[PDB]
Amino acid sequence: RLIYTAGGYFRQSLSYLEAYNPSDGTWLDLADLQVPRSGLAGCVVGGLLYAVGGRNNSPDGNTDSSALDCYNPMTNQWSPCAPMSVPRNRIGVGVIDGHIYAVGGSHGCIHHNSVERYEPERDEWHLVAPMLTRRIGVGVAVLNRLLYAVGGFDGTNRLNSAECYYPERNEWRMITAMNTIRSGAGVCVLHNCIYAAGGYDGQDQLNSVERYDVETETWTFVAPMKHRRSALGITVHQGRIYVLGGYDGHTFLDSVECYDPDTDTWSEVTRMTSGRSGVGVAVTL
Amino acid sequence: GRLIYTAGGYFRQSLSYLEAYNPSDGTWLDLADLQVPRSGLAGCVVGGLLYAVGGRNNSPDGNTDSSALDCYNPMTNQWSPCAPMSVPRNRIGVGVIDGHIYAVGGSHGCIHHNSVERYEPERDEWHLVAPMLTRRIGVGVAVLNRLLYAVGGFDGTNRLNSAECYYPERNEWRMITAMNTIRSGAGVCVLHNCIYAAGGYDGQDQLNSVERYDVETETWTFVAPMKHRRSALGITVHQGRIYVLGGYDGHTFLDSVECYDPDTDTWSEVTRMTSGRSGVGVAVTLE
Amino acid sequence: RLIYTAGGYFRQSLSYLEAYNPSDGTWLDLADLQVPRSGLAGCVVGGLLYAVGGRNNSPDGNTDSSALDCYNPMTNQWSPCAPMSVPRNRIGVGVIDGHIYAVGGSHGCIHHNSVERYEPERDEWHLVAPMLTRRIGVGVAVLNRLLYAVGGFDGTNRLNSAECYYPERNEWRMITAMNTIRSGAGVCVLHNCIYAAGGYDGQDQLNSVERYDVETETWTFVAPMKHRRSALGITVHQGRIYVLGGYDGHTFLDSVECYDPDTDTWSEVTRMTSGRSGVGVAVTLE
Ligand SMILES: Cc1cccc2c1CCN(C(=O)[C@@H]1CCCC[C@@H]1C(=O)O)[C@@H]2CN1Cc2ccccc2C1=O
Ligand SMILES: Cc1cccc2c1CCN(C(=O)[C@@H]1CCCC[C@@H]1C(=O)O)[C@@H]2CN1Cc2ccccc2C1=O
Ligand SMILES: Cc1cccc2c1CCN(C(=O)[C@@H]1CCCC[C@@H]1C(=O)O)[C@@H]2CN1Cc2ccccc2C1=O
Repeated sequence: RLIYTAGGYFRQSLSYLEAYNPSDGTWLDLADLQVPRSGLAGCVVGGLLYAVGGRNNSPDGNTDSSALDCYNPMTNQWSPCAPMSVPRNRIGVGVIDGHIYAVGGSHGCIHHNSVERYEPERDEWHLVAPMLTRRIGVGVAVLNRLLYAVGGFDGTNRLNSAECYYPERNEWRMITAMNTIRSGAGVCVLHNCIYAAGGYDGQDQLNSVERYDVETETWTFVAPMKHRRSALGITVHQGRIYVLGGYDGHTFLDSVECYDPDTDTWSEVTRMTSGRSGVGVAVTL
Repeated sequence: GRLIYTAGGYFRQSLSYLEAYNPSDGTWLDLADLQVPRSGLAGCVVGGLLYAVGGRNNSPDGNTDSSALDCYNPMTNQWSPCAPMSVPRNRIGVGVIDGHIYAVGGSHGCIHHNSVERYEPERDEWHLVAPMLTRRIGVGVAVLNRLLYAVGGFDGTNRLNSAECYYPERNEWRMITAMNTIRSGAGVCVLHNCIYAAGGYDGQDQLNSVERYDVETETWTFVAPMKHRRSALGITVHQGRIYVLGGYDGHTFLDSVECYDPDTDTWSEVTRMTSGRSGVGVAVTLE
Repeated sequence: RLIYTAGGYFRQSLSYLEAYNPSDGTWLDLADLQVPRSGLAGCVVGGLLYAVGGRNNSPDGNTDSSALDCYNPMTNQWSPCAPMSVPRNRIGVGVIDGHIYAVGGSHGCIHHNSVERYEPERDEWHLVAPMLTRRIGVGVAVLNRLLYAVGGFDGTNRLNSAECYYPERNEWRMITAMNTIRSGAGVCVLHNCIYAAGGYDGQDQLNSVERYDVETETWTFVAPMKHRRSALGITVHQGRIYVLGGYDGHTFLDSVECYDPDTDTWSEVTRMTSGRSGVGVAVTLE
């Protein structure tokens, strides 16, 4: 119903937790984070907003986060949960059967191919076999109960490659690579298709968008975004993809574009309270 | 067929060496050198003639990317110039379908080509076909089932594990399953119905790992790795065995020549070149 | 008022500084550049001529320039200023509120979309919002206190596109693309319209000229130049466009054509002392 936006970066790492209502286009100002982070990811399981990974880029120094904080909408309080095995900045996340998968990310110079799964019942993190490629700024999506790691950065090369995880087999397999090289792109699922919007190809921030159809196994371009952006928040709400903020190789966007798959067009539906990049977003339900 | 050729290469400067290895007796033939020394060129045999395509002449006095096509006749021991390509293509990939030589990718100065063009020996003419989905230099090319596969490479910024397939009749490219490892300047060939990708450079380390693509299952599978790490390696197949020649291992220029037996799944150093080099154009006499 | 021409190329990068007086048709031989340069841009601020960016082709080495040099007409002397953040060969520049905007250009294989502003009173460069497209061989024009970047080459494609900068907002927005693809075209402003003369479309050097009406948002061809040319110097003096030199594929032009917008006709008013391409041109203001 509503769309969260947690953390981000603008001159320093942010603690902003806000919520956008697309029903009437209003910004709800909620409780600020325990610790300011950028590069963190957001997901919602059991009506609880989880803030996974990230990095506190402050004037005093930099610290990559292994912290999992939780926010119940009613109680309006951040409650620290069990931390991950390793810090994960520039993290991507997905969920299968109410279990939060923490994919890739970075801890300083360490670029992760490792993946670990959180159980909200037990408050425990367990590792679930590494990816074929090390991926930071990775985009994660789940379709037909299979988790996809899309694009990212392996420490040297930006990636167009994607790979599919199978929970029942506990196994990774490489799929068809994207047309465009994308690190820090917005990845989500809409109408049985894996969308990949924006990102960074190694030299330019992108506004191009493409989607993977599971039946054909083919990546196809769609209408591009208005503004170029990497490190953008992304989510789906009532059959429409929303993208929030990001970095354009200079400044930090407050723009919020909305994709309509029927007409194949984007439109700037709103603006955030302030410009920021590296936010983590998730729809309420 | 008979002779495994090695053309050009690099050691301190671009080389013009044409040498032929007879794998039956293990002898080396010192043939007529190239008119222009090059590295990053590709080799292929059409009819009964060896073709040297593209590359770069890296000399102390300057660098020049080559658009040249030269044809060697074994009977006369002479190089004859052919019609040049539309653009220079250093670190080029080449494959042969229906007696036509396909020039794939490569670089010209700052330009990294996704373009592809086809040579007709009958007419001595180059013609551009549909370009690749990705710009690739140091790309591996493999011909299988009358389709042209472009594997790995470097787009100017990023090294690639990605691979795509061309359909000559439809004149279009389609993206296939990416490799397990990122490979720039790898040795790519075809051994009974499987596209191999040996060695290469992942952006940090020089690779000795080898993986092969099964067209029907659409999956890459690792096989026995090479003894020595190498990128920019020449490659060919002779009597059901892959031969890899020379390359760059991060500091030295290899003279080593390893041979893969697919039955035993093992590599073995069958011979060594007269001098160590990288970026050679390699081909073999046909069946 | 004098039409300056600095640097250029003929067999190698040139260091010439000459000034054309359009009233009597005389050429002045001024103090040469301290370093020879081609692909540079000229502009005048506060009665001082500035030479920005470019490349010195010896050869070799071939050095792309990040240098800013200030020519003082009262002393006939060049003085070095603070250098740009990066080298910019085939640069475009424009002036807004006494500040020099360095737009695009190349440093080797790097094709810049970055833009930086110079403050003469401080002798400092500062990075502003980068362009939406990377552009080398780009033409720059200033109209209604907005900076327009037109044409060029992004590293892959030769551009017919153009974009407008908004100093107060600090952002770029894409405008209507040109009718013709142009890199190394002469871009200037005359009677509230952006002109784009000559250049290279990927196949041929152009003599066609088109102008952009900002309100209608449409490009319209005008009378073409007599001679085809790319990498041409351009300026506007007293209601008339002047194009200087250039490259046509074979020769290096010494021709100087003059456009009269009332009659819509070009005419060769003078020659340069020697044929050249990639010159930086500017005029004494007012
Ligand atoms: C999730 C993600 C994927 C890919 C890139 C980034 C992010 C998060 C934000 N981020 C970051 O680099 C994080 C914010 C800026 C401080 C460093 C921090 C990081 O991840 O190291 C970059 C984007 N960039 C690059 C950059 C360069 C200079 C200034 C700002 C930015 C920016 O936002
Ligand atoms: C076909 C191909 C694919 C991938 C890489 C290379 C080649 C050809 C040779 N090549 C090259 O870079 C060519 C040889 C060395 C001069 C440059 C030349 C080139 O293509 O620019 C590099 C390999 N490397 C990298 C390197 C660095 C330092 C010294 C040697 C080498 C080397 O062999
Ligand atoms: C400002 C500008 C915009 C667009 C193209 C060029 C310039 C400056 C001169 N320039 C250049 O290429 C510069 C002069 C020639 C040496 C290279 C130099 C450069 O910037 O690369 C080219 C045009 N060319 C191409 C060419 C090829 C051969 C000989 C001369 C020319 C020429 O004038």
